[PDB]
Amino acid sequence: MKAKELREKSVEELNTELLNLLREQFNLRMQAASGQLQQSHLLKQVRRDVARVKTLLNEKAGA
Amino acid sequence: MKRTFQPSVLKRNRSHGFRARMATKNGRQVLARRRAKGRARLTVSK
Amino acid sequence: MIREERLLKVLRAPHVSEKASTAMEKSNTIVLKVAKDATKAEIKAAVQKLFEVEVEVVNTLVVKGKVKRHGQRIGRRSDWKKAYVTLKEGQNL
Amino acid sequence: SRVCQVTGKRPVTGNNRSHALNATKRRFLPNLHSHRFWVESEKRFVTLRVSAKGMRVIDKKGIDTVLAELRARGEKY
Amino acid sequence: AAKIRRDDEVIVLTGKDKGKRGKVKNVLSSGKVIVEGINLVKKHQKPVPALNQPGGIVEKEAAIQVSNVAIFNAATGKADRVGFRFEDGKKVRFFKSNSETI
RNA sequence: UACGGUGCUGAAGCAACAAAUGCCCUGCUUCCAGGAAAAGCCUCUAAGCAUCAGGUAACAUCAAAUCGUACCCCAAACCG
RNA sequence: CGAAGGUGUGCUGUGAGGCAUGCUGGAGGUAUCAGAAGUGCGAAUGCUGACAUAAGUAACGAUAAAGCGGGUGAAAAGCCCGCUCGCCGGAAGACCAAGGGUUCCUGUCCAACGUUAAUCGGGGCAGGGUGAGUCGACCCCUAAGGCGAGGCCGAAAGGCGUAGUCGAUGGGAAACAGGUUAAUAUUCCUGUACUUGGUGUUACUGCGAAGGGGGGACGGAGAAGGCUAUGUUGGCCGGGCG
RNA sequence: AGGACCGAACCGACUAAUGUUGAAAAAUUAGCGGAUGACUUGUGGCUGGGGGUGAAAGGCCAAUCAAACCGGGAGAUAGCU
RNA sequence: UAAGGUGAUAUGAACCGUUAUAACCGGCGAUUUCCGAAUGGGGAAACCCAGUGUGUUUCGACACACUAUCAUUAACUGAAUCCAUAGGUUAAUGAGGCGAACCGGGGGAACUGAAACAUCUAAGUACCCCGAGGAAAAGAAAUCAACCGAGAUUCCCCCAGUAGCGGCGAGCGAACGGGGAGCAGCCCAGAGCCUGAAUCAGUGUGUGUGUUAGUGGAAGCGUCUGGAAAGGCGCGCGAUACAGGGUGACAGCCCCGUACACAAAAAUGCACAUGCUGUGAGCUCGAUGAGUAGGGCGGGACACGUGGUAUCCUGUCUGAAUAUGGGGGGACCAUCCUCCAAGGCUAAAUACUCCUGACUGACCGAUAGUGAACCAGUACCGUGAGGGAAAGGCGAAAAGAAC
Repeated sequence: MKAKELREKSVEELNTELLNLLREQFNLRMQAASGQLQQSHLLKQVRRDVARVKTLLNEKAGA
Repeated sequence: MKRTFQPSVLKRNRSHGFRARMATKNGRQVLARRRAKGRARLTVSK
Repeated sequence: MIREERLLKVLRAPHVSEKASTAMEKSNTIVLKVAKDATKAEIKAAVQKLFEVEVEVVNTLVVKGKVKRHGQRIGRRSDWKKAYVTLKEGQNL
Repeated sequence: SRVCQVTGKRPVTGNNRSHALNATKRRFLPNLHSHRFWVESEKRFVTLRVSAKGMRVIDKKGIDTVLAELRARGEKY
Repeated sequence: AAKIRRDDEVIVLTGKDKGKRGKVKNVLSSGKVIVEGINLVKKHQKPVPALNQPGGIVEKEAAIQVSNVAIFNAATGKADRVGFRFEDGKKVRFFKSNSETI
């Protein structure tokens, strides 16, 4: 085992997905093409977080 | 003067295209032999 | 129905950021990079939601990738879509 | 297809031999004629392409037994 | 599974100066280890942006192979081999012919 | 005035004549060799329904997506 | 303390060859006796790669020719600018179609490319550029023809074909002037428009289809007549006084 | 009206010259023949190799034709080099 | 499993991690655009255009699910036509297409040899098509044998270039019988009794053994030359491990490993104490398969070319007996022997290798070995099917040459 997303297994995942996609990937992409230094690691982080939230949504649809 | 290759892509895709080869059984053997040879283009259309 | 916020990811890069793009901001419009499959109404609703602005029209052109590469290893740049989003009045950007 | 539909007779290849015994290929074809067969049980005429041997099988066995064999084969009338 | 750790006091067995001892700066995937003061190379560096902007000949560490280096025993001043000797998850390293945990 | 290219202002801006192989003209005439189809469009009913659906006019409002769009263009970008 | 290879020297055997060493070379080689061979090359108008020859010779691609000044540069006959010259001008002008696919524009560079030099280029390398309700495609329809459920026919593959469904080279709705970029225009802008649907409102009302009808809807030659694009000239206006 | 005439575009190819390691794997230059027809041309489609198509030449069927091109039988066979 | 990582060229930025939780490997999942059997329709592959329903609506529209064709079954309808049938519609279940070889079947050459060529041969080969499987086909005697007998099929070794067949030329070429490898037999035409009765399938957590992750794993120093020991010289130690590959030159003791011992969440393959379910044990007899055996005509296969020609198969025309019966024993007749035709199923020994793992080579070493050691079916050529290359080496370490 390397990481456990016990946070994701809780409820209300769809608004967290909208926060991770809407305005998060949007500002990181806009800022990145404008030219921002730290955003290189952050872009990969938010993309993998979107993947995690969507995997938990496919596993359970209650959230 | 006039040459053997006067190009027309409509005639090209109807004559030697993927759907033209996929309709006939023997053209499917042409596609299968090209897949067996390993070609990137099995059809001139792409 | 309004296209969902998931589909409001169509905006990719904020500017092509060139001289004609700046001249268009001087005139009225803003030049944007949008995905490939974004419809004009999708760019319209996307810009009105993500930015604060009211858009008059969207003009789309698909930009073709150059080869830009030497003969030993031939490559092709990816094609993309450029959106001129016209903001004649009610523009903060 | 030249198929007897009751006996399954079909064309068979062969050599048309000569006085010099030259083998040139020829085909032996079945004696198929379409005939209308009256089914007393069904009260309806059933039309089948049949060889003369197949008509002999029908007169020997009854059209119903041959019909059951045809439906068992899946062959259509 | 690594006899040589990320930070370990090691002594060379083959090539350059064998008697030299030092901490390993890093362990690389190629099988090559950079150790302090053991592989000095005079690098002629042209002016390059970010790192090494003035340029100039610099004394940097190249990497000997991991097989060449062996750990320096604390108890005795000789190179000693290292074995992994514990059945559960912690593969503890132990000094060979000395039987002390490293 | 970097002589590329920009910023301001601007007179007269009419008449006659000659005009196509272009338009009227899918017209007119003449001739045998007797010169596509279907949809759009208009109209009439059938089944069907009945202050309905539906039609027609006005008025308002919204939509008109997607692809191509550079360049060569009887040729240094096509075929040779 | 120098293995195979390469290159010399000496010695040696009838020979094929061998032995030793100098030089280079920088990891191998294999006494002796046996065994197995992809076991020996100078030729096959032999195959592949390298390099000569002719020879620094022919040629440098329509006999539409250029001269000079200035700029740039390490270098200018060929680049830029200027002034004269010549060439085409029912094109060697401009625009669509097909076809190609960034060759477009800007900066930079001159190794290969350009039959020469090249500062230049369609060359290299980066960065920009293609904006549509009215233009095409898409779409609605169909022609030749293609595919064709069922079907018929054929030893299997398959051939043909009804309903149908595709298929333009044809028939279907609609925008023009002026301005703009280094590169896009009937697309951006400015001005003045047009078309087809949806929804709602109001008024009135019998509406309604793989059905019927009309229309779409069509040849060749020829002869006017009217007119316009366009030209010439006059007037007008601005400048000239050679 | 004209398978009328003269003659551009257009289509063809009669003579000569140059070329023949060409500018060109049949062109260029001077002249030539048809040019309202049995014309020419664009865009699709159809006919497939002992087959097609042919105002007929063994012409044409991708610079290939008394039988195209591609792979297979195939290392055919070769009393010959 | 781990102290390092973010695939490579390919370095750098920005970060991630401490064996307790980063990467990496294994198993199991989720997602999985479009094209392609492509499957809602169409099409010039990777595109265009729909319908139906459910939601939501911002009324502009947005999502999701389904909608190909055929076979089978079931239902509900339903013509000419009167009962019905054809037909329609719906639901379910399957199939489709691809793949290197092996296997079975449908069709089937020619070059060639005969020193020509036509019978013959090549050869039922190449090729096309159809179909199935991990193997397939075959298979349980109307078989051989020779008065003795054996006992299904397949495969190997002889028999044996034998008997024969043959323009008796070229050539083709068995069988009997023996040695082995393997080796279980059945079932339905049919009732009663027994009734998971013995089996065979399906389905099974329990058991072992494998596979797909891994773990431990011995023992070397001093000196010399040298750039660097792995070489030398000396003295040791290990060895069920002196297989191999790296390490600055040749290392059993430097490092991966090696023999050897161990491990598997989870998913699977084999044998299963094996539970359950269903088909169906054995007993008496009546028969044991009719357009069939056979025949005539024309062909094909048998080693057998129609010959004295048995035997098998059928395109055409006929046609029995029926266990009092019928077939075979190489024209045919009698006797004797042997077997039951006109219905099926069946493992093993056998063939092959797209693919995977391990090991080996008197195999190759960059004009070789794959066409391809290499970003190769690529560049390139051709409208197309198709053809199809050249191209490895600095160094130990880039210490890749600051000035």
